[PDB]
Order: sequence, then structure tokens, then C-alpha cells
Amino acid sequence: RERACMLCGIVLPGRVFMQNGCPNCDSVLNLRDSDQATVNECTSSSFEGLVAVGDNEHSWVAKWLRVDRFQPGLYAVRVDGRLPSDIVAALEQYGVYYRPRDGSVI
Amino acid sequence: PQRLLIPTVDDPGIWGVKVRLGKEKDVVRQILKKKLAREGTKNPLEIYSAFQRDSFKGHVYIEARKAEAINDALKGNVNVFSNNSKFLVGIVEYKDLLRPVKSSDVKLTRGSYVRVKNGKFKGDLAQVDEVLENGLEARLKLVPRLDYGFRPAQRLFSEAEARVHEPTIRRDRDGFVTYGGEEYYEGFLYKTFRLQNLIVNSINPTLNELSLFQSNEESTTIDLSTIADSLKETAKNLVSFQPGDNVEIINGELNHLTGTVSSVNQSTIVSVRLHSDDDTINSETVEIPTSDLRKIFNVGDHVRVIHGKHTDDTGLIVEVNGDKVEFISNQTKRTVIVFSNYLIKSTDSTVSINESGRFELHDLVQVNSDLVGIVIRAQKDSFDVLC
Amino acid sequence: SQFPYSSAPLRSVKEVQFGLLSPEEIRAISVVKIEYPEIMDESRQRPREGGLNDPKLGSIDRNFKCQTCGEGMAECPGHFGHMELAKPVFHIGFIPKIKKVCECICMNCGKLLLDETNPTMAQAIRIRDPKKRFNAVWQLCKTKMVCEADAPVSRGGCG
Amino acid sequence: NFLFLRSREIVENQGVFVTSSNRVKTI
Amino acid sequence: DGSPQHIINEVEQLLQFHVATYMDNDIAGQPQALQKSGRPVKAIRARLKGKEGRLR
Amino acid sequence: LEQMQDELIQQLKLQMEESAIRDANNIEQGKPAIFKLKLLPKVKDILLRANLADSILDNNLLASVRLWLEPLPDASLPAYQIQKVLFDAIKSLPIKTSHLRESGLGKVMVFYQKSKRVEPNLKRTAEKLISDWTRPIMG
Amino acid sequence: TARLYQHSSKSSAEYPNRPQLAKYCIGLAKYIQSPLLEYLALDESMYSLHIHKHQNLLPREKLIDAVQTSIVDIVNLVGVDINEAVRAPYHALALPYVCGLGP
Amino acid sequence: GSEKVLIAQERSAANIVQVFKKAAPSPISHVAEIRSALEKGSRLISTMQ
Amino acid sequence: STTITSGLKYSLATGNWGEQKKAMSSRAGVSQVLNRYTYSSTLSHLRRT
Amino acid sequence: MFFLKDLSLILTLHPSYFGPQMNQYLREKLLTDVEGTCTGQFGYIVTVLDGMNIDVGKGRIIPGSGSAEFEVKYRAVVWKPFKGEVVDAIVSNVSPIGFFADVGPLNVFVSTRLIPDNLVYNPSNSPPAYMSNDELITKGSKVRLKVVGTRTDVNEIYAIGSIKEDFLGAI
Amino acid sequence: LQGEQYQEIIEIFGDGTDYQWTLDAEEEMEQPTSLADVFEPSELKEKMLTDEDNVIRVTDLPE
Amino acid sequence: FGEMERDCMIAHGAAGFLKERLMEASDAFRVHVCGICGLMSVIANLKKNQFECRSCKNKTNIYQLHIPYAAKLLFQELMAMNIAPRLYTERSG
Ligand SMILES: [Zn+2]
Ligand SMILES: [Zn+2]
Ligand SMILES: [Zn+2]
Ligand SMILES: [Zn+2]
Repeated sequence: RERACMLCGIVLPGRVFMQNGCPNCDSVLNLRDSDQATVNECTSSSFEGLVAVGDNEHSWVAKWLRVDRFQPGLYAVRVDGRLPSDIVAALEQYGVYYRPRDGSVI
Repeated sequence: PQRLLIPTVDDPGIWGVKVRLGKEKDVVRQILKKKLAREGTKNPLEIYSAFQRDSFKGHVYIEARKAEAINDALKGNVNVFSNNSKFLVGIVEYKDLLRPVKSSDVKLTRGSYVRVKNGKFKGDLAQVDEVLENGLEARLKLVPRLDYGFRPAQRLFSEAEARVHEPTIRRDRDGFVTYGGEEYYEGFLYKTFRLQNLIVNSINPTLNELSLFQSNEESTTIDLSTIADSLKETAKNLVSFQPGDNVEIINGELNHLTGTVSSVNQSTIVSVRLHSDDDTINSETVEIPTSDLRKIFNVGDHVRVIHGKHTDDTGLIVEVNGDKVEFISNQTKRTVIVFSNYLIKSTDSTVSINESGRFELHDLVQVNSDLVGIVIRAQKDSFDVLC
Repeated sequence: SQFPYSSAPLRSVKEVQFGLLSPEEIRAISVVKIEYPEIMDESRQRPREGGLNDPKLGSIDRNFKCQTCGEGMAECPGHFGHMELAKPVFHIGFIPKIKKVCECICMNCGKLLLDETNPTMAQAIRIRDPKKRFNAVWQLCKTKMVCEADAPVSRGGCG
Repeated sequence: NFLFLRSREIVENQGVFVTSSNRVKTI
Repeated sequence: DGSPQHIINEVEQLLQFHVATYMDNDIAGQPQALQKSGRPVKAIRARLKGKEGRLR
Repeated sequence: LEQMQDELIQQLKLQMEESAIRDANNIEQGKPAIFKLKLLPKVKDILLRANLADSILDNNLLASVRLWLEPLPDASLPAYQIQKVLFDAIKSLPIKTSHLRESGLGKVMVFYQKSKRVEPNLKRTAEKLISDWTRPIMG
Repeated sequence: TARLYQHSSKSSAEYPNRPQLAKYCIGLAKYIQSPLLEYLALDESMYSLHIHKHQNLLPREKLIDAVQTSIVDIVNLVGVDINEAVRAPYHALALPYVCGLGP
Repeated sequence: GSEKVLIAQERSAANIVQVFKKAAPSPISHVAEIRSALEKGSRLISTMQ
Repeated sequence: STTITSGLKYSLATGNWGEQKKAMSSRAGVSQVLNRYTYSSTLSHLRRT
Repeated sequence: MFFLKDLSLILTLHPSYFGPQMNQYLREKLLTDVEGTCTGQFGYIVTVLDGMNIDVGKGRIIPGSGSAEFEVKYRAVVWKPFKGEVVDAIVSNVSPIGFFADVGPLNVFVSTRLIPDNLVYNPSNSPPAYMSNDELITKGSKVRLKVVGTRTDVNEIYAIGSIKEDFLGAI
Repeated sequence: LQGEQYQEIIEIFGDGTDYQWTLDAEEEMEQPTSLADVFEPSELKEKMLTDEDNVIRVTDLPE
Repeated sequence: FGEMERDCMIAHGAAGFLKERLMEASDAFRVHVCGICGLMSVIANLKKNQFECRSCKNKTNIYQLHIPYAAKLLFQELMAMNIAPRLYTERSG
């Protein structure tokens, strides 16, 4: 069982997301401090395009996927589902702009 | 930004390697684990990223700078084939390898009418009352198929008959009834169905089901936007052209021009010779997209119905009311009004009646309790009997 | 007298004309379009319509009549269907001839590399047999390795 | 007593015509 | 869906191979199309040639 | 020699501009655009000739090419034959950044890429050509 | 009516997993229970019943009008329950033939 | 249930030098041939000319 | 255990001396049905090359 | 419209008729098999000119079947309607869907949608007719109609007429 | 990228406003209930969904 | 009745016996050919007495032939390979 964090794009087991949270998005999502509904709304088990990144700084793919500022690991090209409107507003409060990785927005 | 991130010549190269089918994600995970394990060592795996795509079966793409790095990453793996089936990805392909897919529709819209792929209501039209945020399932509004104690015909859940045949009905609210573990809301079943159980495109609606669904809305088919879109899709897809067809142009600089189809290439490019008062123009052939062509039907032409209730019916054009064309039928010998989208100029009928009804030609059948006759000519809708 | 009566007149073949089949003719003489790879509908008899065993193509069963002509197994000759190709492909039997034709003409303007001005070319065109005519024209135009946008005045070439 | 005779010469009703058995003779 | 030229070339070359071997399975210079039993496919060209062919 | 080709290409440029103006007026007068179709064969024959590409770039015929590709004010796209022939000619010639600057065809190319009435094959070709033209700027 | 019902698609929709003889027996039983409703179920095929020796001599419109008048007279002499007609369409077949009303 | 018999198969001996005269339409006039086979197993390994 | 068993049984049953999926290019006719028409025919068949 | 055409027929004769009266018998067989027939390609063959002096030539024996095959060439009067032609007619029937007229052997059906609106069908009239204030078209009434479409059958031709344009209708 | 060549790219390719209005008009024309167009008139008459039907239902007279 | 027997029958000069051996005593078949396109694409329905070639859109210029079934199979296999053998019942010169 693995899920893809919608915001940063990382893919980790859903129980890992629940127990420890997203190592990158915890500064704005608080996924560990969030309930299962919020974990699902920010981490989706339905995705496509497993991506393994070794060096974020120099990988052109990471820049193209906007994951060059995140922890190397399992990432998904496309993630099913988008962030909820309330979470979108909460992130916009923090000044961070959310670009969907669902592919429907480009 | 997004446009500025397109690759350059000095960006790291991308290699693709053939692997055994079904092991692509396994190879990706193995590569990531090897990179992490050798990270911080004297000889770290000098690569940058590696990935794969579901559509591109049997291929794993690694972003690196050296072929030796690829060999080192692939060293110690069993899914890699014996031969070094590696190739250099062209820089233009870099954007395409990571472009998204399935972007045709934004999402499933609540309230839309869809068809069911499988289950007890396989093929029944269903309204999308609820879309689950997971996207794998969705709660739908359906017409129940019950016998109350090979499937029963769809019918609104009748509480009185259900209690008479089964007095164990449950109640939870007003208008929301749960019978036999199934939740029926105001006579309509509400049941969650998986995304793999639905067809969200090319949906064919029937006025019977539309009325049965919209009767509870105090108005017959009040919602007609999705229906109009389906009508547009049916009109666009059903058009098929043949050489010699008289067509008219709807868009482009050549709008409102008549011409005859000369040749057909693929299904989207049609070579047309235009007709005009100028002789020099009539000797030119123009290739025109099919999306901007409308068939021209002249009065007194043999035309055969393509699709509909009057399928395989032929006749002669009598009245041309723009979109809708009227023609006198051949079998029923009566006027029928069908849209011009469902007509093809077929100068010969030669209709075969096989696989229809119960009787063939030259069948001695009993008309009634007194009259007995034989079949002289068969029709798609009736038969001709000499008694 | 072993054949059921047909009102068409009975005649005998006097000429066999060969040639290739144009895509227009293939589409015209076809009776159904083949698109579904599955041979059987649901493995419950009644092979899938639009598949490789469409009932309109003809009948090979005693109790089943053809849905196109309505004749029995002993009388149905079989009817053709057509399959649209996503991308055009070479006919395996004509690749050498395709190569020769490519050598004989220009790949841009689509015109012959030689004209009747050359006495040898006119002499070659004078012959009647199509095969020998093509052989002579290829023997001449093979050496000509450049299209001429001007007469060797414009000859219609692109240079 | 009704017989359904068909003949290729007759065009009406594709050559089908009803004739009583008492008015025909074997050929 | 998506067009990596390498994949397009591979798949179109596969289609060309299948169409060619459907009509001629004795093309010198490349391996023949084989059945699941290992026997070569009986192309249409093989139906017409030899003592047991159509003509003879 | 080359100057004669430049003169002929300038005459072709004048003919193309005049035909575009005439077709625009005819559309404004309720008549179909026919002059562009009439001139299309000669333009195709000239463009297919490779050795004249240098003279074409000297005379900046791409300006008239863009003028033909520019949609008319009635929001009606040009004939599919014209678009296909012009795209093939653009592919067939070595267009540089200087030529694009002289002609400004990038704007029309972006419009074609973004538009949806345009044929999807033309959309892909426009994306490819835009990427190829952005290639030298960034390296 | 039973013979016509064993061939009608209404029975097939009503009974998708039953033999034709079962449909024939069901038609016979329904005719015994209520001949009028069974005669109504014929819809258009009722006009093909052997009604009179020279029924075919009359024009189709006149015969149809005669059948309509007879059935309206009979159903109005009988009477129709509105609640049962709403409950079951089978009993609602008689609703259009009431005087003043129509399909 | 069927009785099968193995028919002995005749082959050229191994580990012996065979000298042959090639035909005129060839740059080769004479050929010396040998096929090698290990004693243990008596299996053909390689051929040399 | 099925590999060797099936391979040996197939080669002895059909006479094709090789793997089943490489029936072409394999030496055929190695194994034949024993001729039991008369005693002399059997003796001759068992001593054939 | 009537025409003169040179037509040819293939006639097969059974060997039992190989007698001195072969030629005359072929003549009457041709007359019976051509007079009154209806071919979609040509229309209706009404008469054969010089029916008693038609050349039949020499018949060829069909190999394997004995019967002789004769090629008979003859000149005949043929009538065929054409699209967009205005001809005279006589009404044969009146019906709510339209009226049926007869143009020689051809029977033409005209629908109400091809009839002027003022000619409202009157079923109470005896006989029922499509009548206007100054026009009344019933059974047996002369009508001038224009043939719009012709339908080809096995051995029959179906034509559709119209009276909706000028100089049409009752005459 | 770098600002000056970003300006050069803008000059070559434009911001789209030279044809943004054309795109807006195209999208306006791309976007558009009458039951006559929805289904065949024969089916509508069979299902009783025409103007004669409403007139009959409204009219205070036996059918 | 192999090829050498066919040659012996040719040498004897008996054309009727050869035709009967190869047609009546073997695969005889009846097909319909369009009088225009010359292909065996006529959709013939004998019971309804209607013949029709869709490609040429004709109903009249249609003939029937008696050919060996193997010849029909050969022509159909040729058509499967984009080769069109057209059979015509009249010469042209
Ligand atoms: Zn995250
Ligand atoms: Zn058939
Ligand atoms: Zn050239
Ligand atoms: Zn034909």
C-alpha cells in the first residue's frame, strides 16, 4: 500500500504518511498532525508514473516536476485528485501557490 | 514557471533501457535503493533520476550524464536483459516522456447521466448524485431492479409491494428507505459504484429513461445541457462521407460553398471539387476537413436511413426543412421525417430482411382465426401476405 | 442444372484484366469494417459483429444463412470486409518496383528526370510493352542523379 | 383445396398465384 | 496519447512486419513469423506455390 | 542571377499581398476567398525549390507568409490547403532567429498552437517548430 | 389473446426467463380472470382478430372507429378504478377509453 | 504402448584430418578439415580449416 | 521432473531428435515404429542404419 | 416520353422445337416475352415494329446442353419518364395521403406535400376529391403534373408527381 | 532564463495579445433544448411530446 | 486427374471430356460478375430475384459464370493481396 502526497508529489505508504507525515510538506500541510481525511486529501493512492530522483539539485527532471527542493525518493508524474478548496485557501494564506500535478491543469 | 524549464543542450541526458515486462517499478525501486545505499560513499551512483511510464511498457528511463553510470546502475540487476538495449533519448522527446495523460476531461460531474459498465444494472443509465473524492468510486442514482421475493426489469422501488412481499423494511429518515440492505431515496436507488463500472463518454440516452428519471423533478427533462452535448457528439460522429456526395461548407473562407466529394483519405481529409458559375474554379480540387462539411440533399433522390428507429428504410426526398428532411418511404409507403444526419444518398435499396421477425419469404401463415395466407414480400417493419 | 435458377444471363470468360485495387474500390466492395480483435463476442455463439467472424462476411454453417446475400452455405461465395490502417505500409511484393520508381522520378516535384528532348528517351517511350518501356526508362533515368529546375526554359523540375 | 403455384414467367406477386386443386392437371 | 518517436518507430515497424508476413513468410534476410507450436505461419504466398499449391 | 531571383520573389510578394487584400475584400463583400487558392500552385512551386530559399530570406517573403496565415477579421481561418502548404514550406526552409525577427511569425505560430479549430497534426507541427526555434536562443 | 400474447414482447419483458408455453398459459389465465383487460392488451393486434365475416370489406378507418366505439362503450359500462390504475399500468390500460378522456 | 526402435545414425569420424580438393570456380584449391571432440562424452566441440 | 520426462518421451515418440520447440532443423526419423509383420522383418529392423 | 430504340434479345430454344416452324415460333416467343414488359433501364416496351419480319440469324448450340442460343435484334417503341418532365395524366384514385394518377402504363402517386394548399382534400364530396374554390380534382379528372422522382423496381417503375408549380393541377 | 533574451523571445513569439482576441472569439463561437432536435419526430409523436399533445391536454373537450 | 493426364487428354483432342472431368466430376460452382467492374462483388439474392453491385451502383449489367470452386478461391486470395483479377465476357481488342 503506497500513496502519493498531492502537494510535493512524493510517494510513500499511507500508513507512513499517517504515522510520520510528509517529510517535505509538513511545513505547510502538517500531514502527520492531520486526520485520515486530510491525509487522503493531500496523499492519494491513485497515481501514475513512479519517479526515482537521486540528485534534486542537478536533475532537470526534478526541476521540470518542481521537486528539486524536496527529499529524494519515490515520486509520481500524475496524481489522481486535487487539494480541497479549504486546504487551497489555507495554503494561499501562507503565501505558497499550489500547482496541481493532476495533469488536467497545465 | 513551466515554459522556461524546457531542456537545453547542457542538461543531463536521458537513456531508455528495455527490461522484462512488469518489473519496471521494481527496477526503479532497486535503482533508488542502490543510489541511497551508495550515497555518501567513495563510489556513489553518479546518476540524477530514473522513472518509467505505464503506457511505455518495458521501458525504464534514467536521467544521467555517462553510459558508465547507466551500466553501474544496471549492474547487479536480473530484470535487465542480457544485451545492453540502451538508447539515447532525443532532447525533443524529453518533454513528451513526462507530459501528463488522461487530460480529456477535468472530472466526473455530479448530476451528470452516465451508463454502467457491469453489475446488476449493466447498461442502465444512472445519474451521478455523488462523486467520491478518491475518484475510484462514486455514489449513483439508479432505477431499482428487484423482485421482492437473469435480472428483473428496472422499476422504482415500491414500498407497499416490498412490505407485502417482505415486511422487514427499515426506515432511517423521511423519503430515505433502506430495504434489504439497499438504500432507496424517494423511489430511486442510491448505490456507490466504482469508476471501472461506468462509461462517461459516448453515452446514449433514451427518452423513456429520461422521463422516468425526470418525472420526480416536477418537469419532463428540465435538464438538457449534457443531453445537448450528447446530441452534438452523436451528430458529429455519425457523419460518414463517400465520393460523389454533394456537401456544403460551414466554416472557413470557403463557407457557404457547394461541392462534390472526389476522393476520401483517412476519415478527416476529404478532397472536394467545388461547383460555381466560374469554369476555372470548377476545375480545382480542394482537400477540406470533414468537421466543416454538411451533406446536401436534393428533392427526388433515393436515400437510406443510416441509424434510428427507421434504420434500413429507404425512400425519395420530398421536403427539405434544413436540418430535418422529409421523404416518402418505400416499404411503409408513408412520409417519414428524420434528420439529415441519418440519411445517405443510396440510389438502390436492396434491403435484406433476414434476421428479423419470425417468418421468411414463402411462409404459409395464419392471418387470424379465419384467414390463412402466404408471404410474398417481407419488410423491416411488417410483412405482405397473399391470402 | 444442379444450380438453382438465376435470371442473370450465363456467359463465359473471354478476358482477364489484371491490376491493383485502389483504396476507394476496397472500401466500395466491402460490406463491413473490421475493428475488434476479439474473434468471439462472449464465447456464447453469435460471433461479435465488426470482428473477424462477422456474420455479414458470409456463412460456413449449414443452419446459418448469410446476412448479406441470404443464400445458404452451398451458394454464398463470401463477401469481403476492409480494415483501415493507421499508417500506410509497404506491399511486400512491390518493394523493388517501388525502389525503381523512386529512382526514376524526383522526390520533390514528382516528375520524371528525363524528357522527350533526349533522342534516346523518345526512342524508349516509342516502345509499346509496358515492362520493356519501364526497363528502358529506368536504364536511362538511373544515371540522371539531379533534378533540373531548368531545361537541360523550365521543365517543371525543382532543381 | 387451395394450391400456391409459382411460375417464373408470371411477374405479378413474384409469380405467386392461388389456384384450386380441382382446376389443375398433373404435367 | 503520447508520442515518443522511438516507441512509434518500434510499433509501426511491428505493424509493417505483421502485414508483410501475412502475405509472404519467406522473406530472405529476416526471421520468419512462427506459430505458438513453433511452425512457420502459412502465408498466402505459400498457398499458391509448389506441387500442392493452388495452381498445380 | 540571384538578383533576378530576388526580383521575381518580390513580384511574388506583391502578388501575394494583392491576392490577400482581394480575398479579404471579397469575404467582406459576401464572396468566398478564391484568389489565395488561385495563387497557391505558383507559391507552392516557388517554395518547393530549395535553391531559392536564400533569395526568399533576402526578400523576407515570410512577412507575406504570415500575412496569409493571419486570420481574417471575420474570425475565419484560412483554407486548409494554404495552411498545410505553408507549414510544409516552413519545415522545408532553414528559418533562423533573424528571419523570425524580420517576419514575426512566432506570434501566428503561437496562435495556431493555442487554437483548437486548427488541425491537431498542425498543432503538433507548430509545437515542434516553436521548440526548434526556441532551441538556438537558449543554447 | 393467449396466442397473440405468447408472441408479444410485452410478455418477454414481463417474463424474461420463461418458456413460450408458460406465456401462453399465463395469457389464458389472465383472459379467464379478466377478458376485457386482455382484449385491451392487444393494442394494435386487436384489429386483426376475426370479428365479423366481412370485417375486411369496411375501410380500415371505419373498422378502427367501430372498435374504438365498442370498447369505449363497454369500458364506460364497466368503470375504472383510478387508484388501481395508478398502482398498476395493466389496470391503467382502460383509462384512455373512458368518455371525455383519451390516451 | 507403441514399440519404438532407435535407428543407428552414421556420421563421419572425428579427430581425423581430411584433405579435399575444391572445385575450380574458387580461390581455394585444397582444404584441410578437422572436427574436434573430447574423449569424455564424445561430443562435437569445434571445427577447424 | 516433467522437463526430462517429457523431452525424452516426445523425442522417442515422434522421432524428432531435439527439443520440442525446435522441431524444425532437428534430425527426424531417428525413432520408428517397430515392424512386426513377421519375425525376419523385426530382426532386420532392429539392425538398420 | 416515347422513343424508337434498336434492342436485342438472347433467346434459348429447346431441341424439341428443332423443326421447320422454328423461325415463326421464335418470333411469337419474342413477342410474348417482350410486349408489355417493364425494364428499369429502358422503361416500358409497348410494341415491336415489323413483328413478323424480324431476322433471327443462326443459332449457336450450347456445348454440353444441346439447346440453341439465338441473338434477335429488333426495333421497338419504348416509353420512359424522365426526372423534371411535365406530362398529362388521369386521376385513378383519391386518398387522404394523396392521389394516384395514370400516365399510360405508369401509375404516379402524388403526396399532399406536393399539392397546393388551397386544394384541400374533401372526403364528404361524392366522389371524394382534392378541391379548391375554382379547382376540383377527382377520379377521372385530367391533371397536368411534373414528374419529380422515379423509383426502379425489379420489373416495375414507380414515379412521383407534383402539381405545386404553375401551369399544373387541373386541366 | 536571462531577461534580455526573454524580451527577444517575447518579440519573436509575442505575448499572444495579437491573437488573444481571435482566440476569445473562437472560444465564444465554440460554445452554443428544443425536443424536436433531441429525438426523431416519429419517436416524439409516439411518446406524446409535441405541440398537438399539449393543445389536446389543455383543451377542455373529449379527445 | 493430374497434369500428365491432362496433357494426354489434350493430345487426344477431347476438349469436352477434359471440361467435364475438371468441372462436372469435380468442384463446379456458379458466381455472378458485374458487367462493369468485372469483379465477383455482386450481392445476388436468388429467391428475391435482385442483383446489385454496390461499387458500380448497377442492377442490370450482371452475368453469371460456371467456374471451378478452386478458381473462385484463387481469385479471392488474389484480391486478399490487393491484386484485382477482373473477368470480362466480351473482348475489346
Ligand atoms: Zn508532500
Ligand atoms: Zn453471402
Ligand atoms: Zn524535382
Ligand atoms: Zn461492379
